[PDB]
Amino acid sequence: KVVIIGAGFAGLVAARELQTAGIEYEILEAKDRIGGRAWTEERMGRPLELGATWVHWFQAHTWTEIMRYGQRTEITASPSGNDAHWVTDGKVVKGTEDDLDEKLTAAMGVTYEGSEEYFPNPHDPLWVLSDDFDGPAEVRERFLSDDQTNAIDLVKEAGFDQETIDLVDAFWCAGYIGDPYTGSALMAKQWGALSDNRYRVMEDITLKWKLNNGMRSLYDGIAGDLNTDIRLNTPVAKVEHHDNGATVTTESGEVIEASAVICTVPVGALSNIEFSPALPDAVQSVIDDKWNSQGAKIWIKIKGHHRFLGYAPKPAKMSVVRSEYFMDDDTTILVGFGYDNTNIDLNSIEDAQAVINQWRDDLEVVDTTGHNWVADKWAGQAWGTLRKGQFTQGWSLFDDTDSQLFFAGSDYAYGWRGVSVDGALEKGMTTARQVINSMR
Ligand SMILES: Cc1cc2nc3c(=O)[nH]c(=O)nc-3n(C[C@H](O)[C@H](O)[C@H](O)COP(=O)(O)OP(=O)(O)OC[C@H]3O[C@@H](n4cnc5c(N)ncnc54)[C@H](O)[C@@H]3O)c2cc1C
Repeated sequence: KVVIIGAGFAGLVAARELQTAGIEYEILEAKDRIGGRAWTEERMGRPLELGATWVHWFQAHTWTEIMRYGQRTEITASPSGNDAHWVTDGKVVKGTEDDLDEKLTAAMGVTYEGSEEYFPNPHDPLWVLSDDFDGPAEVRERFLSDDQTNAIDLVKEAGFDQETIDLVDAFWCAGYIGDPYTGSALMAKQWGALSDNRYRVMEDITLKWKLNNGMRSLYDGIAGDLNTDIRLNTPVAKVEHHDNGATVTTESGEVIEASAVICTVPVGALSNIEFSPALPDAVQSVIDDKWNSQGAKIWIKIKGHHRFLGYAPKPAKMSVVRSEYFMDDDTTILVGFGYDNTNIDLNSIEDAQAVINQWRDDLEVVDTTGHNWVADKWAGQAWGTLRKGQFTQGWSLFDDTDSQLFFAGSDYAYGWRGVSVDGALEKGMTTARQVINSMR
């Protein structure tokens, strides 16, 4: 009787949790596929992750699923020791990957500042604003101020030179997958807290280990455990929600009565659903503003075998580009992240060549691909990232729902929020527990 909207990782893991508890459920998915913003598909001659790629054993929820579904040894590190190139004052500088990582590491020290005072338990991000907070008032003041400051201004104010500013600009265009200047620095500080406050750990967690058999090995694994068939091609159009239950109406007009609704539709796509009663004003403000998630991910194929890393600041088409696969026909597939989905066509060879031309004039693009999640009606965003003010008055507001409508998804997680499948698996599971505990 529990209706789960969406067959991404949050909805799939919530269904499995309800199944463990003996609670009847149904998953309604708009697309003709499961996985959501995780999507492994053959393109350009090999399986490519069009969304979600990297994992780590320090991500508890993701790692448990890797172990459950047989993928313990089926991980491979992305290429390292690349020849690095970065754009700073309109010019290309060359160096080793170590040289670049050394500059980023120094900048991260200032970027993380305060994380040890804010996040002693990095899974209690709002402890500073709780009644259990016992530190000095200046820590709470700085915490609130940091929600209104972007991560680049922290580096500027610390006196780093233009080269380092341009490097962190590029870095956070990728990390905020959007304009980093509108973002909340508290997001970066919590990533530090979850990464033992070390840049190398943060990159090991978010940008190193890939699944040989893809995210699909995990999402197909969860779906394979479910005893109730997923209803594909069944978009939800309306959710009526009250203290005792809910009523869901699909696009086709079908009415489904529910004891509770677990809604995993991300903010970028919530406007497709009519909520009755209307969602609270503070939650609607977040939906209207969005998340800071307007960027895009590309896969580019070039001739030859090239160990390449490139960084470029806003407003570049792509801000971080790295070699990922060396193919058997003397080509290299590279991944790229850019701040602005509308400034690049992910499937245009000319735009992909323009990306590579940001750093070199001697590399030739032969193929390119990607899926523009921001222009996907059922997503409307890449991974969720925080605008100024959204660390303290954003993601946590979706819990302030008195009715039997529950919001679950990576974007509302306490831990690796938005950026990681770990957050979807966390919040899908704990939202199922909210439903279970209420019924018990
Ligand atoms: C480009 C990109 C790269 C990423 N890389 C990584 C990475 O390297 N590592 C990592 O850990 N994470 C990564 N992620 C993040 C990861 O993909 C997400 O955190 C996670 O997949 C989100 O899961 P979810 O279940 O919360 O939401 P979703 O996956 O968005 O699931 C929501 C589901 O609801 C469906 N839906 C939407 N509207 C409706 C409707 N009206 N009715 C019915 N169904 C509907 C959608 O089709 C979708 O299937 C990346 C994300 C992106 C966008």
